[PDB]
Amino acid sequence: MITPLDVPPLDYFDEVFTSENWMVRIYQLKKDDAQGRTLRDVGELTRSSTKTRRSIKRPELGLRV
Amino acid sequence: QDVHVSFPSTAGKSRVMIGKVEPRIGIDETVPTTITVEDPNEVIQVNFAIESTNKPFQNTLLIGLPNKNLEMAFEPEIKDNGKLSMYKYRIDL
Amino acid sequence: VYNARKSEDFVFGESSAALLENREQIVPILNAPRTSFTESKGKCNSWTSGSQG
Repeated sequence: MITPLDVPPLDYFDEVFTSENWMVRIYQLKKDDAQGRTLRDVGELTRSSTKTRRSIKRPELGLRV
Repeated sequence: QDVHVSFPSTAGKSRVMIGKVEPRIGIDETVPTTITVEDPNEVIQVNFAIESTNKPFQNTLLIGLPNKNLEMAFEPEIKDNGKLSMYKYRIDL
Repeated sequence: VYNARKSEDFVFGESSAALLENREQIVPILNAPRTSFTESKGKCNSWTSGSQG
């Protein structure tokens, strides 16, 4: 028996078909984001974060080539 | 560092070590120029030079290629006691 | 974007620099003058270095 707190969400694929008795699931590779950011950051952008709370910090990104 | 002179000892430590540490002097005069020193210690090659003529507010060390805009600034480690002030830059290659 | 035919100056009264990620899409146009820094009234760290802003 599984629970909805299991099955982590899917941020690179999206379903396009699923049969009547849920046998054959058909998924699609959704296209990479236009602004170049990774799709799990789009997924964590569009939900669950972060209760209208912020933080301002030196982003520790290294250096631009 | 305010009303006194100072001394800079740029140390270039290296876990993987391959260096020659050349030097040259062809630039416009900024009223501060001194020769560098050397050492043969274990994993610390200190370089001693006194270019501490002018008053410091910023004190930073830029490392890289200026012609292709690859710079990296390092944090100084200043020790000022009494009237004597000294600097210490630690570079890890 | 712009190519200067001769050396000229560009005024910037009070400004703020930007740290840039290494993405392909980002197109840099002008650089901080390599001897600059950032300071605040608070005792925070410096935001950018000389020529990386």
